[PDB]
Amino acid sequence: MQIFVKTLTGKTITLEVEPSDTIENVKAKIQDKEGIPPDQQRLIFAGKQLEDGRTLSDYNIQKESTLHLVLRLRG
Amino acid sequence: PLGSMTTSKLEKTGLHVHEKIKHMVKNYGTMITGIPAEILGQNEAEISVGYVKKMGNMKENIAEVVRKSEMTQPTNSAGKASNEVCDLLLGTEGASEFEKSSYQVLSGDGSNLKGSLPNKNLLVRVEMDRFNAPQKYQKIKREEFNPETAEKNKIYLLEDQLVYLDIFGKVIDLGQTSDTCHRLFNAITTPFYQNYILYDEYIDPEESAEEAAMFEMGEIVKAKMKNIDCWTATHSFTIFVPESDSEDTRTLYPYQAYWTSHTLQQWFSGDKDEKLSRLGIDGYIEKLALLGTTTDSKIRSSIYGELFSPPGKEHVFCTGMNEKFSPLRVKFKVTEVNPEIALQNLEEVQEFIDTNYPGENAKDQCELYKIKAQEAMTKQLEMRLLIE
Amino acid sequence: GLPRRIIKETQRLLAEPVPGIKAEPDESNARYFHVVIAGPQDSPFEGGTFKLELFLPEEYPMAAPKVRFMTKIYHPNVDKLGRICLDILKDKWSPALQIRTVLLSIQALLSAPNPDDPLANDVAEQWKTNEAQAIETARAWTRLYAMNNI
Repeated sequence: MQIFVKTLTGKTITLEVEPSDTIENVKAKIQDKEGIPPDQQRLIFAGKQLEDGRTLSDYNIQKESTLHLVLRLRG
Repeated sequence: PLGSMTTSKLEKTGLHVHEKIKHMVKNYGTMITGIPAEILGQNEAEISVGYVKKMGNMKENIAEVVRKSEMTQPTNSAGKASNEVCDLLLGTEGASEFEKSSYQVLSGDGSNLKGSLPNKNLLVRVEMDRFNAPQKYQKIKREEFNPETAEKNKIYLLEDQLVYLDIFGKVIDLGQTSDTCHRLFNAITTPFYQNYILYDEYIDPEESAEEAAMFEMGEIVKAKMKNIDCWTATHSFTIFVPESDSEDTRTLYPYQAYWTSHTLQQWFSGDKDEKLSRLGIDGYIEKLALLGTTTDSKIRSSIYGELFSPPGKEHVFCTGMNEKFSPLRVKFKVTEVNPEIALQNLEEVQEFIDTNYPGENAKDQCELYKIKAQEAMTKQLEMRLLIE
Repeated sequence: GLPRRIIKETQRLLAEPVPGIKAEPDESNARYFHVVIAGPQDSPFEGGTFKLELFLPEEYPMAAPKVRFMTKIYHPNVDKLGRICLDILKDKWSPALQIRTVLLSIQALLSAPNPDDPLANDVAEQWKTNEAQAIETARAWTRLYAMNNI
């Protein structure tokens, strides 16, 4: 399924994923497209912080869902 | 009056490029990325609308959230900071081509990087990996084992096989005969040890058959995992290596941000780029190379802190919870920087800043930028929150 | 009943306590620790004694201990439930870390509070924009809640 990842700057990238992929796998796919290490990322879905070990299905993420990529965090 | 009577060196040095990007980052922060302030404000309202109070005076509730937002403060993603450096120094087209080239693993003494620095203006991009090996195991029966839904990056001990389920869910055999695994399987019987860690220093093999098996399994996995690709990217930065006249006079300047620690702006404000430049080309590369060959956590933490801590925190950056226990891998790639286009790129960003956010000093131009972002965020939130 | 690591960690915490930290296991639950951290010198919490509870989850030591402040404290890294914003950066928890390591980091956080998101944490906004007044507030709370409380 295709999902979207949006940044504070409005930049949107499209990912091809499976509901069984972990958040860790999604961050690796963001690295492949933007060159940003997974440890330098935070992903948010509908106000919820996404944790590394859980799956997209765990957060009910589906086709054409939009995740928010946070690139500034203090704490 | 001296303006028309004097000329200046028309040749652009790499040092001019370094000082201008440093000056602009120090003074303008995110504005050097070229994104309109109203764009940041509109997108910030999207992620922060859930923080606004729902009752009372909504204009006041919105202003509290608008005042507390940090939307115009710079990224502290090390990867995002490297992207912006590439975009300014190479142009967006050049950075897109640079992003496709290959990373090269730094050799044990750093020689391959040393041998990849010809005497022209160069940009080096670095991606550091950490070894994300498994730390836990579980005894499981083959009937009840399903790699599609089992926890990943974990060791699974079956009665006739020992496997590693990697980060993508692929099953990898760990070379153990069914005789060995049947022994290890039936020796581990204690309830809290059916699902435990692999490298518990308090397990004494002489104490029992169960601890002897757990210890044997730990020795097996550590040896097998040395041959498996568990590298995951952790840090990113760039190094500007300007052209010099003499090999003895060559210096480098690392640029970086760091997750939850500091921005490129603060890196420059603390002059850590100049501090590290004092190590010289080979001295810096040697510390970088030792980061990947040492197996002592204290040495790894000391070098990591020296190279990557914010200015002043070198001795406390990798202590306690931040001690560097994972092995590290340094990867690099190199490309040339044309000072003429890079300086031109920076001058065009300066024009955008001066045309759209004018002011008498940099502090007032940044304040105007933030105000415009705040005004756009206010309007977005005022519409969104009519929906009770 | 318990893995040897938990037993030996407990023994060493009792016989070799961390300076300025008292950590004792619960008599009825050996996975539960009652902790007191003294406010560091030259911090706004100087002179205070802060109670915390620490729990070793089933998955310990592959999972981190769970810790909460039980004493009220005005600090940009502690929320209203007493949870603490620490966490090793650019890496995860590993069994190479132990209880003593967590307790040391909380004490270090009291000396060197890190920034936090001003949103959903008004203490972080005060520490960023009015540090002298935020420190003044932390001192008052230390006198009110963290003195003569043990």
